[PDB]
Amino acid sequence: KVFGRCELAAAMKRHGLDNYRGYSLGNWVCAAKFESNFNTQATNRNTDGSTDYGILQINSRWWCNDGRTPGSRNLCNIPCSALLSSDITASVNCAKKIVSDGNGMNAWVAWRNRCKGTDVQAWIRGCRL
Ligand SMILES: [K+]
Ligand SMILES: [K+]
Repeated sequence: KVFGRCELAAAMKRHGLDNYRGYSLGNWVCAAKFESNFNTQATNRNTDGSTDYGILQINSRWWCNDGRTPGSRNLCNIPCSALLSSDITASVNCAKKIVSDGNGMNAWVAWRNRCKGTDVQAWIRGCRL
């Protein structure tokens, strides 16, 4: 599913991400924008053999099981395919574990390089929330 901007903002807020670990809703929408362009079916293969899945491009080395990342863990206790669903619950609940791991939203390199320190509120401006 390709979410609209405000549509994704509303779904993220419903699932608890607004100010989660202190990160305002706009940070999460900005991160989803540059990780997946709001596409739940986004995937990206990495040189280490792991794959990034879904609207927040969550990585199989630590967070989900895809059966093809040797040595990896599954800390969110989900198949990576669950991160591709039109329903973002699994992605959001796993993202919460990720952002709680110690480095905050720096776990998303796209957030660090393209969202951090910017006017991220702009990503939810105009939205009925
Ligand atoms: K594996
Ligand atoms: K933090």
